[PDB]
Amino acid sequence: MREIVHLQAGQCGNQIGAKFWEVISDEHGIDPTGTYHGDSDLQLERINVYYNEATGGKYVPRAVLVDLEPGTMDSVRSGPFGQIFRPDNFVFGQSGAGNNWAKGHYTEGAELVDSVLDVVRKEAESCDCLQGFQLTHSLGGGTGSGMGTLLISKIREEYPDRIMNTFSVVPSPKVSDTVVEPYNATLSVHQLVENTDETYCIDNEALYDICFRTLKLTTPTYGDLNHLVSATMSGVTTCLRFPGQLNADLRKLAVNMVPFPRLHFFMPGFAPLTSRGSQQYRALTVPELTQQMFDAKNMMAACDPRHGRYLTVAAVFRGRMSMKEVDEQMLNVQNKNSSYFVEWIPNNVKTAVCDIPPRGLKMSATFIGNSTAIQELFKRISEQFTAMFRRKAFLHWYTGEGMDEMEFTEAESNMNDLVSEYQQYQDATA
Amino acid sequence: PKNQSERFAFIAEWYDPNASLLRRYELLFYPVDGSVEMHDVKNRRTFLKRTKYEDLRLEDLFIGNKVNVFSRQLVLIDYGDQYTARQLGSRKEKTLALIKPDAVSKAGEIIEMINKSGFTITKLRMMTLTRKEAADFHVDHHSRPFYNELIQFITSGPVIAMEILRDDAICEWKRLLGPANSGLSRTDAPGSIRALFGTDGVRNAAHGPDTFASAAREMELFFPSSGGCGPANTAKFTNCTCCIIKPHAISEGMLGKNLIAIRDACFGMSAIQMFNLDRANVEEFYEVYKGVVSEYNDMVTELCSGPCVAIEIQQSNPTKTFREFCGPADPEIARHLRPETLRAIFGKTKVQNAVHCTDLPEDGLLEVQYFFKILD
Amino acid sequence: KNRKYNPASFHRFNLYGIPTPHFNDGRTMAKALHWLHELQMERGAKIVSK
Amino acid sequence: MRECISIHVGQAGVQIGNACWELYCLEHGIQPDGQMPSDKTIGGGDDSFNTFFSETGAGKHVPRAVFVDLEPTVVDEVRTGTYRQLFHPEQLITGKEDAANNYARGHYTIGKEIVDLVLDRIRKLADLCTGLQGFLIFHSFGGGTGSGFASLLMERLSVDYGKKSKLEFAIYPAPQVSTAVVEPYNSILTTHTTLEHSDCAFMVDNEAIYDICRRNLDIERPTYTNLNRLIGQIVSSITASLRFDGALNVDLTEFQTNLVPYPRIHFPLATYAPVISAEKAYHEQLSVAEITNACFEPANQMVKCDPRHGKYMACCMLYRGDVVPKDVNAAIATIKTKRTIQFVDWCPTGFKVGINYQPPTVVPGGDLAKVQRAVCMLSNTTAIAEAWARLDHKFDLMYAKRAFVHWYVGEGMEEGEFSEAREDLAALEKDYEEVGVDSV
Amino acid sequence: MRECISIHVGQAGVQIGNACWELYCLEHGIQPDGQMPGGDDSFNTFFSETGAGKHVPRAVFVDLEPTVVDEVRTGTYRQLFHPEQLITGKEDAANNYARGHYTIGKEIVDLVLDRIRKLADLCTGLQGFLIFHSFGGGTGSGFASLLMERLSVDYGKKSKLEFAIYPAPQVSTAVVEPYNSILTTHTTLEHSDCAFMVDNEAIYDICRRNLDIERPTYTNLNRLIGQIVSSITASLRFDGALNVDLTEFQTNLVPYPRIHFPLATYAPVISAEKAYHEQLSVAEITNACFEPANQMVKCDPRHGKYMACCMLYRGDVVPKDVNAAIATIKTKRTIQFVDWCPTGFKVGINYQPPTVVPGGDLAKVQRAVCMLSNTTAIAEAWARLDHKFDLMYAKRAFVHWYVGEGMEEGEFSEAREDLAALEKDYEEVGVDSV
Ligand SMILES: Nc1nc2c(ncn2[C@@H]2O[C@H](COP(=O)(O)OP(=O)(O)OP(=O)(O)O)[C@@H](O)[C@H]2O)c(=O)[nH]1
Ligand SMILES: Nc1nc2c(ncn2[C@@H]2O[C@H](COP(=O)(O)OP(=O)(O)OP(=O)(O)O)[C@@H](O)[C@H]2O)c(=O)[nH]1
Ligand SMILES: Nc1nc2c(ncn2[C@@H]2O[C@H](COP(=O)(O)OP(=O)(O)O)[C@@H](O)[C@H]2O)c(=O)[nH]1
Ligand SMILES: [Mg+2]
Ligand SMILES: [Mg+2]
Repeated sequence: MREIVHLQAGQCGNQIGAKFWEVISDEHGIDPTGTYHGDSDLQLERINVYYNEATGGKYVPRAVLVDLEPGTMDSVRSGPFGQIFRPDNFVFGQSGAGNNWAKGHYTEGAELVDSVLDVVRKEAESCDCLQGFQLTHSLGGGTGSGMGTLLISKIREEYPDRIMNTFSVVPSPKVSDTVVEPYNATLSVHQLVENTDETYCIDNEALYDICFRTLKLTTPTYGDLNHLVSATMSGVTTCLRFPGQLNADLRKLAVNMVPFPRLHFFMPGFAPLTSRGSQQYRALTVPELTQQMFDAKNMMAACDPRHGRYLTVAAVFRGRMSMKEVDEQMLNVQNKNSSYFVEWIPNNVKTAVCDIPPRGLKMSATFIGNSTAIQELFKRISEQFTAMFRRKAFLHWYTGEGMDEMEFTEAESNMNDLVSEYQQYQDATA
Repeated sequence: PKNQSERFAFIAEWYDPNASLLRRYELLFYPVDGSVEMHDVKNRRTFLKRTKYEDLRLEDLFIGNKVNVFSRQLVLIDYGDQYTARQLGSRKEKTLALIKPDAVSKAGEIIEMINKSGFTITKLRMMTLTRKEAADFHVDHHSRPFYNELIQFITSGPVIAMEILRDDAICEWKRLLGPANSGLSRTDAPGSIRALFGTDGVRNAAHGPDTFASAAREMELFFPSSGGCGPANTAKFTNCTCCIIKPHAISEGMLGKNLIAIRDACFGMSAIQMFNLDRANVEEFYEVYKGVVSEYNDMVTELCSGPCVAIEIQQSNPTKTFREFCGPADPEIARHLRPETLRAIFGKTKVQNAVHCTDLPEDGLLEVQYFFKILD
Repeated sequence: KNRKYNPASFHRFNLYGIPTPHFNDGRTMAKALHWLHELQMERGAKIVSK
Repeated sequence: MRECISIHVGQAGVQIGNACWELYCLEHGIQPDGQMPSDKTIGGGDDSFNTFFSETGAGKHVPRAVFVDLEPTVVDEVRTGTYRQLFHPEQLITGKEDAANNYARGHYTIGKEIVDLVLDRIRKLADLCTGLQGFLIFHSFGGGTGSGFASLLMERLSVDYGKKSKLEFAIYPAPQVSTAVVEPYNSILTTHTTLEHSDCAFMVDNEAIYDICRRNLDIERPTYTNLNRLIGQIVSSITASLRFDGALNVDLTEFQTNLVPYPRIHFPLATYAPVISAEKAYHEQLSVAEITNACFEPANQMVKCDPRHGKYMACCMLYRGDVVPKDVNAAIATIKTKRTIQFVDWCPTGFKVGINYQPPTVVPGGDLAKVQRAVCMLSNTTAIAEAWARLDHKFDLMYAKRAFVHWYVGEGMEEGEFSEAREDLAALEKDYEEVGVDSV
Repeated sequence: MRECISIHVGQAGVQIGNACWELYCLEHGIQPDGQMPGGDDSFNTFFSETGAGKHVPRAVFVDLEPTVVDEVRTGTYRQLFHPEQLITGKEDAANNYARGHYTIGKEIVDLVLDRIRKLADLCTGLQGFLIFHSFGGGTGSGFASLLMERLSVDYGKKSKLEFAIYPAPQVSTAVVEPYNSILTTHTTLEHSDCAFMVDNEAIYDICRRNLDIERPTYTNLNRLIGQIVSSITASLRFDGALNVDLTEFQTNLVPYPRIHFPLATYAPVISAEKAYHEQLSVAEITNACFEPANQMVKCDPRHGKYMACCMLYRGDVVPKDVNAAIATIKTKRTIQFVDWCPTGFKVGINYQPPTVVPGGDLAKVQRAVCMLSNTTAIAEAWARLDHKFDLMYAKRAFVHWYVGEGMEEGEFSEAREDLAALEKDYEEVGVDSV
């Protein structure tokens, strides 16, 4: 019916994907061993979206972890829920791409793609009807940012009708850890805009601020980013695995999030982020929820929405409420904030409500929106990409791998093509 | 970390029910930070990272223990190396602690005195030894005088049987006993078991093992490693309810204190034995509690997390409702309204109530039977 | 040089730096996402005025 | 699985290998015999030792290092040393007669005798290893063996394994102090070798080490052992990501692609922090921002140069120990918010961050205190041009009189190659000038 | 949080730092090792905690002759301070501002600037640089002058409090000192927010007349200097009813940019024998604050008019008795205020009483007070100094040392003109518009 496979590429995708399979498995009460150890019946009804039944009641994740370096597998195999995975889903090579997009996309990737494609073919056939595909990768690496786009490129040709979604991690100029990071990004975004139904841009730096200010953790680690995205990752799919007062799924959003096929980039949000001190003075209500979604100290992207007008807004709410105010505050936030929403689309907001709360919490919500703020994140990329390219800097590996100079000129044209018509969609009259 | 300092290791065993094969693993512990590791043996991989496991402590590192590591009930079967044997377990030893039938009422005080002296109880059961089993104990006394008197006293009451593990346990457990003649013991020092409650040399409280060779003989007589339990349980399945002293209360050394608070309440203690049941037996017992309470698996986890003691509470006194003596399930509401309940005197977090007791009156015999007929 | 510091305080093997206890995996923010009111009710029931 | 082979050449290479393999055996827990401690043969699921050692039938682990020299003494002291049984007696390769500071001697006459033996031994070690990552070649530009034999060995190694990565650690003649006077000739002549047949070079001068250990370590009278411990610490910081696990694992290919802008520019500068004795770390609290500043102090560089006179093209950070990515981002933001540190117009992002869990160890009887956090810095900057400028000056003042040329000629080397190598080095300098040119 | 760095220069600076830091560790409870056995992080203004819990001060002793700093290295607090806080130069200026400002200082300028850089990087939100020197010593003049010149552009806004020993009008332990004192004044004019000119002679008179000590030493005066700086900084160090930061008293003590020269006073300075039978109260100590025989600068404020007053009580003091005292002080014809300040007073309240070092001179007294008086009665000492400098300079004696060092000769005349203009400005302030 509605089944999702969880592709997993690169070191950034692996840790996020691994910590994700942690998060849901408590929501379904599945042990490290892998048997059913929940309480309620609803906690075990729709595991078939992410889990495949095995003999004796064992449940296995539906995921394929891919990396050019086998060390990240060893980092994944041996964690808390490390061994739950399929012993043959790990497909890996002996040399890494070294953050080099071309080596992952062309040189070394061409040999590992076939072994990955058979495994996903087996898992695609294993379930009767697939709703979509799911894959996490950073845009500043070489394995996930590289071969992963090749994996998406092939798989659309195989399965065109299904949903392809990715949680791409976008590099931030303020804190950057790769000298060739924009080069990999500008080569990757062109792969994305051609082939993806939806995309969420996640920036580490926005999580760095959220950890520092909203939650006020003294020493956050890289588990903070992974856990916060994983909870967001589970929120967008709760209305699938679980019944709600108002139902939705990925395609329900997908039809309603994408006004034109080129615009599929979104900013994620999660409402109940409060520091341990702040818990003492807070009566759990929905008015402060919508307050906590819409203040943009909550965005996980690095683009302020006050600069860019909101096109389409969606907020999926998790927990048992009534809705007369979630329609009122819907209407309330739209009317008085007139200037920040597009005019040719009134009733800019779309909602989903799922009756089942998260573990450890009463109310929860996940916010996704399409806005003109994201155009600031692309035109900043051209600001450093052009700096390296005008001097042909750091070129000799990509040139030495066998491709030409044209591929960079085409990517920037399409990158500039996107923002120019995006700028047009900012400046249009109703 | 730095892969340095104390890094002791044991040999783990896990019964994988799906594969239906016993698998042996490399168990690793780092006492400096309390962290845990585990690696595959045959596949030459790493089973489990260096993550801390506060649920696993240095007190749990010994052979024949059922620890719970990431929901894997692990039995440690062998010292993983030489250097773990030299530091952790060179001189810790296991010795029998029988309590003769005179002092069975004083058990809850003596078990407290056992816990204060650092001993750790591993096997626990009350027994009724036959005459032939009694003669097997006193084989060393067959030539020696008063053989019949020594036999006649010992098979005249429900003998208590314990096994205590500690460093230098054989010497300390004999030292805690004091002189065998109870009259001599009071003159020597009242701070012994045979002096506080003992009356005469024949009716001293305990007659623990003396040497290693003597110890190994008697330990198999009571607690057979072969599984052929010799002395039958003293469990009269009549007008009774069962009480489980939960593992969290065991580790904090309240085992004797809970036993004291039952005996003075004029409740008959017909039967008491320790069972280190696994999760599957926990699910069968708590099968009725599945679904009604919103924390079934948390309630499941605590019983199999450590050692628990099941007690058959005989129904007596003009007021017999042991159900109310335990009191409200949450200790906090117990503390707020009815502090005289055990779940307020020995209260803790909501799950960590002092004991578990039967709720429906009909389920008393069934839960007694499941714990003292099939599991026994 | 031998500065001849206090014998019972200075040495070479003692670690001299600021301990910042930070834990890489999901525990801290897992308990942070665990709202405390659910933690208090899992601890037990609470009581207010008539 | 990652393995990297050490190819130490000359006395510098041999002593560096002594210090480095001592550090590695201490890091992994191997006694001088070459075993596990028997009573605590814990080991387990981690074969982090695999990148430097290899098992045998007897449960013993041999380093993947070849020490090659043309004079017996330097290796004979190892064969009589405490690590005599650590190494295989055929791994230690010696010549009857050395080159004696003569490039033509170590490159055309004496080296060719043992070329085949060295090639066979590296072939055997590569056969033992399964997935090879690279060669670590250690030498100096001064000594005749350490220049000529390294040159020819790498010349044949390139055609043997064109694609395997080749990291080159070498000791530059210092600007003022020197142990040789014929050395600039050899240093000029090996420029072609280190330019055409390498992927990354890590030139170090002794005099900066002198300055640093007398500045911070308070050793008024240090020695080559004190240099070698520091250099081995650099190598350990580079290879610890391969050895153990980390939050942001970075391999040799990763730092390669993030240090080298152009095929002719593969000369980054190494930097370590904190290099401090225990007395000084007592009162200073060390943290990530301040150690990062220590990485960018020009008086803490291994090279006698001022990077403020030039512009950075790339920087690689290797943080190790108890480190947090949040203070990492705070430190990099603080560094970027400065004007003294310049960056070229074509690297507004100019860093490659690696993060590692375990802190470095220290050896007993060393100079470095044990601290919870450390950092290595690899800066590809254009300020290194002046070192080869002074080298060209010095070479030219020799070459106007053809001093010491008769030795090379009698050895049998055609004289024009001196001028040819000068033209190549001059072209390299002009390429660095083009790098420094910014299109504003 | 709040923090001040101490930058003692010269022998006077290093000895003042010795006394002040002894008093600080005894005040907070620091053992000589540096380890702790109102306010919680009250040490955080002067200490940067290690990972072990030890506490390191925030000071850099700077000197151009190691013999002194060397006694500190051989002192008990070798376990307290850190050696690269203790910076020494090979050859001293030898009472030569020329040598201290142009020749020998430039060798160590970069090193000391880097050490202040690292300490200010340890500092998060900085409050103050407190610096100490003398107007007689060559190093304490020249090196301090160039250091302040650099610090002006390296910390534009940061408050840089300046404490200096002035040449006493009668007793002079140097003969070349008026030249250095004339020259140094340009730096304390153009590069300081507040300066604390104090001569030794008045301190000697006060400690003789009140403390009954017939034979004092530099330790005796230095303890009082440490007490003064302790009283100044205790409002920042611990909570008070009315806290007083540095910015407040700078705001409220300097009328014009050219005018930043207050006079310090502290009361009571009394031995225990004299203090048993004396009941002390706020009115008495306030009256003692204004007696001209207890002023630590050899001038009579009755010869001038006050423009500003900074009262700093400490101990068991109450705002109503403060207001009573301020009423009695304002109701007096002898004390004269300028016509353009009818309100001229700052009161700081502080909870804890001043501590007493063992082997000191001051008795443990439940209440004490400090005075920062900005009056026009201070130009007369510079008038004496200019007369001495003129009777020097009419002969061009000792000029040859500075000239052979290599400073231009007309800077002497330029500095004399600057001092003359400063005194004329103070006369303009003293003029009343009635
Ligand atoms: N860092 C460091 N450099 C060394 C050491 N030993 C020698 N060198 C350098 O090596 C250069 C000379 O080469 P050597 O390694 O001594 O000898 P070689 O490489 O065998 O060359 P030949 O002696 O001519 O055979 C000198 O200029 C030194 O700078 C050492 O222990 N540490
Ligand atoms: N009150 C007081 N004054 C001091 C002290 N030490 C030095 N002085 C004064 O400082 C002046 C001379 O300067 P010094 O401190 O001795 O040394 P300097 O300032 O570095 O100048 P040079 O001697 O040239 O190096 C003398 O006139 C003293 O009055 C002290 O401990 N207490
Ligand atoms: N959110 C998140 N990001 C990560 C994690 N680990 C690494 N990253 C990011 O991934 C980037 C490095 O990607 P890389 O490993 O080169 O990607 P690959 O080439 O596909 O393997 C870094 O800039 C990190 O910010 C993680 O656990 N969580
Ligand atoms: Mg040699
Ligand atoms: Mg002096």
